[PDB]
Amino acid sequence: KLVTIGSGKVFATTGYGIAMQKDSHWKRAIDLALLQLLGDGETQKLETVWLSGICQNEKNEVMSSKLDIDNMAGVFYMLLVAMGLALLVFAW
Amino acid sequence: GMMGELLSGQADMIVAPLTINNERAQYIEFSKPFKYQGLTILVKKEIPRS
Amino acid sequence: GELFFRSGFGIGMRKDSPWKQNVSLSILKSHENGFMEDLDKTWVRYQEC
Amino acid sequence: SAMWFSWGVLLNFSARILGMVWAGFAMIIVASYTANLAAFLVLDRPEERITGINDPRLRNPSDKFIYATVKQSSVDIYFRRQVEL
Ligand SMILES: *[C@@H]1O[C@H](CO)[C@@H](O[C@@H]2O[C@H](CO)[C@@H](O)[C@H](O)[C@H]2NC(C)=O)[C@H](O)[C@H]1NC(C)=O
Repeated sequence: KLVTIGSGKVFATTGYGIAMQKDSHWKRAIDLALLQLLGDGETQKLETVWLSGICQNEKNEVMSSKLDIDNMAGVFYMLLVAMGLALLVFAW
Repeated sequence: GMMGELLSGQADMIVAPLTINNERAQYIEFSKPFKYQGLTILVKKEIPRS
Repeated sequence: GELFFRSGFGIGMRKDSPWKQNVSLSILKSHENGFMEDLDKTWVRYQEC
Repeated sequence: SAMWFSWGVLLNFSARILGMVWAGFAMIIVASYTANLAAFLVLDRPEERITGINDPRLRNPSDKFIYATVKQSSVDIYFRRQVEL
């Protein structure tokens, strides 16, 4: 019963990073290793293991909250048309 | 291509939809990504139409 | 609607260069405000159907 | 008189026209209710339990899902040895 507005489609779209001290010599190796991991699909395996909720996004079609605006609008349209016809008969 | 032209000194910056990956990063340095997107498949709507 | 090997478009440069840090910072700043969103609206999100 | 006809319109000068348009309304509302219930009894189907061992519920224990095996068996050894389980 919780959903996000669309999916993060008009926002800052940044990413999580590994903070390091400025001018650190670990930066080159760490970035290269992270890029290798992302390209090899190990990161995708980690997302599968950890960042996976109930089934999938669970579209589930209409879980509840039935909408029938067309039906009630047509209902009122027919009732008004009938009453107008009765008024027209009264006119004659 | 663009990688060869940049590495040979013919250019000083590649302003283009250049994908960041480990193969290229070993020789050049990328900036922080200005776009986030993946690979996908393009097809058509039905054989001719619905 | 499928996606695989999610990656990013960045700006390539040579090895250690004076423009690297400021290019990265300018891209991050443009992401923080709506400039990249404006570019997406102008060039990518303008569709005809 | 025509009062019972009204009740029966669903099944059986301008008063007849009004009765006809009302019968049309009755048919459209019955069809609407039929379509609503048909979509109702089709869409509701709790598969919940996924057949997989890769189901996230099994990997993440919770109060609403209780699962176990026989103590001191081969399954116990199998789940003990693998560090990712
Ligand atoms: C990158 O941006 C920084 C912004 O801080 C520039 O550093 C300043 O450069 C101006 C040049 O006129 C100097 O007057 C300032 O004293 C500098 N400040 C600091 C804190 O360094 C830097 O020059 C830029 N680099 C390039 C290559 O454009």
